[PDB]
Amino acid sequence: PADFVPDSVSGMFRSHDFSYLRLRPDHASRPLWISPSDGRIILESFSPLAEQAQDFLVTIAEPISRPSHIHEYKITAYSLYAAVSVGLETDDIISVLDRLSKVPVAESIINFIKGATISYGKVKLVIKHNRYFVETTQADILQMLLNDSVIGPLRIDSDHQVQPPEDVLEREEEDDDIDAVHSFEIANESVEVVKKRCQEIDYPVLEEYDFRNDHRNPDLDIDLKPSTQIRPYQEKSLSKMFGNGRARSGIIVLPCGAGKTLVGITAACTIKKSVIVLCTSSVSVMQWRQQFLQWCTLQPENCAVFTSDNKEMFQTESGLVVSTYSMVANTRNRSHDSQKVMDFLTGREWGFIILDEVHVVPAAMFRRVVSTIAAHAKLGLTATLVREDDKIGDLNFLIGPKLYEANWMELSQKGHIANVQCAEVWCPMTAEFYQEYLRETARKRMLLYIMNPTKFQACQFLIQYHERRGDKIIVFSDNVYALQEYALKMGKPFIYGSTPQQERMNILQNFQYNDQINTIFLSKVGDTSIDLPEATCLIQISSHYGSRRQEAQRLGRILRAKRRNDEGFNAFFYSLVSKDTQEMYYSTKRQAFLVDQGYAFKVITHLHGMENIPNLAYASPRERRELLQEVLLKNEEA
DNA sequence: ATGTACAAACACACATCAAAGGTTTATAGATACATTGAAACTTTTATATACGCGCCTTTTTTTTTT
Repeated sequence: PADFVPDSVSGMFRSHDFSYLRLRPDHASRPLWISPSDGRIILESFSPLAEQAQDFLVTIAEPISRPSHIHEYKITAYSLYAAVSVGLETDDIISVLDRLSKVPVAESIINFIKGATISYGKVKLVIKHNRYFVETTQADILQMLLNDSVIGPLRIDSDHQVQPPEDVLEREEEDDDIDAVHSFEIANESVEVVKKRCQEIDYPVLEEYDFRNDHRNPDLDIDLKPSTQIRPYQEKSLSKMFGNGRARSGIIVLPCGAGKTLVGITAACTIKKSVIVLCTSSVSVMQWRQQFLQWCTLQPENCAVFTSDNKEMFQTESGLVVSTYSMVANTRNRSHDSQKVMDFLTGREWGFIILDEVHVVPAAMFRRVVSTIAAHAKLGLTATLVREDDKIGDLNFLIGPKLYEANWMELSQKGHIANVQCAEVWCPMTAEFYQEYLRETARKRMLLYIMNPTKFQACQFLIQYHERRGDKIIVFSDNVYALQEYALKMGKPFIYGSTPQQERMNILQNFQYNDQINTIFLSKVGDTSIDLPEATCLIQISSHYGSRRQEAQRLGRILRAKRRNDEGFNAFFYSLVSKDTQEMYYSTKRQAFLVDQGYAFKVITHLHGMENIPNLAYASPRERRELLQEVLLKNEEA
């Protein structure tokens, strides 16, 4: 509602029917011919020079970049919406498609492309010279201010004001769209629904949140601080929040943890206003304050963070703020002095708000921040946008769709993010558990899946292989119930939820730079803390449907957060896939976007040498049939 | 429809901190011997003088067995 779904929907514009091709225009003109109606991308015989052409292709659709002449392409509806930042000559892309009119030129698609170039940069929501107003700016969304009632009748005929930009400032459209068809000064009351009304009245309107163009502020408790540096993937995001008129903001999809505070530093530094920051959990947040927050540009003293047990200095500093949603994303609240903090900052006209990895966060709890801050601008930072909660209003119509993707196979040609060759070992199955798996019921069937004799024979082989060629391991699995049994039946450490803080320390200290106790297991809450800077030998064993997304996201921090820049980087991933079992199809459906990312995958049902393992307990299958007798228990508890 | 493993509050059961105190003992006060050198102390005598007292020495009296 306030936000819009439009941030997780790539792979579109595929305009082609049972008779798509028109009289091949590019048939004669063969310098370049992408799939037009689709928006697909394909080179032409009068034109093979590719590498420099990365950017032009970046404007449209999805490639196949292990393609030879070129990679693939596609149309994208909101994709043109993103392109407005440059906002170049619209027909030029069509003019570029002029040669690329491969079939008879799909003017309809071209119009669709002209349409594909309709919204972004054609935004419409008024603003005024140190205030906000009820007008509109570009053709794509112009009326998204003027004809309105929360933007038009919620646009107030006030003439013009920077100093007069405050009383109203039908709430602060300080982040209004492109502005000023006759712009009626914006008010102070009711856009918390406008953001909902927007797509409700479906205005593809390009929000704009300025750098100094709202003098409801003698611009407030920030200031520019640029000390930072840049790896090859920054600047676009930074200038991505400028546009036309006055500045703006948006949403960006990233493998996070890359000093994303630093990019957060800039835009906040570049508005000098009131801003707050948010992260998941005192479980999660502390990987932020002090190894990647001070090599940067901020003074050492200001901010406060709040848990009323992990509390700070509140009622104290005029400067900026930082908190957690789930803290107040709920009627959860520890010390009523929280409501000594709650009321203002909630009610406070924050210039900007920072939300981070809201991906897992549900509307059923995510709407609180929507109902909490309503800051004049917002930060969009999560893991993945194609989702399971693909529901109606994603945070876009609040902030925007994804602004910057990542880049993996050919920009990382500046910085190698950990060359991957994924492995899935296709271990067959025995009916012995499986027979009563044919007798099972609700997901307590899946426990039987965990009862596979094959995992063991391979499990050590993985440990053996890794150390037979001598590189240490990081493993992935689930369902601790017996997976914990696996651990100290693997000769390897056990890790489990519902665990005291004390014991968490003994895991790493005489363990990291040592070279002997070189194996690890993972829980379902421990993954919410950290992964080692070591052992990119990545082995999946056990997972679970739906979690697949975050499970796949869970795999992310290992490699992408790594940045070392060697020649090859012979790194690999591995996984356990017990054959003839309920999940692998869903795992293939999980695999369905594995090499989507270009980070590839190779399969081995059996390698050269899996059986080389003589230390496996249950070497003969009667212990595996002893296992059957233990296999009963929990599934006889079940 | 439909509730379930999973992890955030939210106030609390759990491991920790800290004041108090018997007991031990160097550690020191005070202690009782251990040293020794040092000066305050002893001896002749004879010599008469003019004493006693006890002891040299002896005269007179005093007391058991055949």
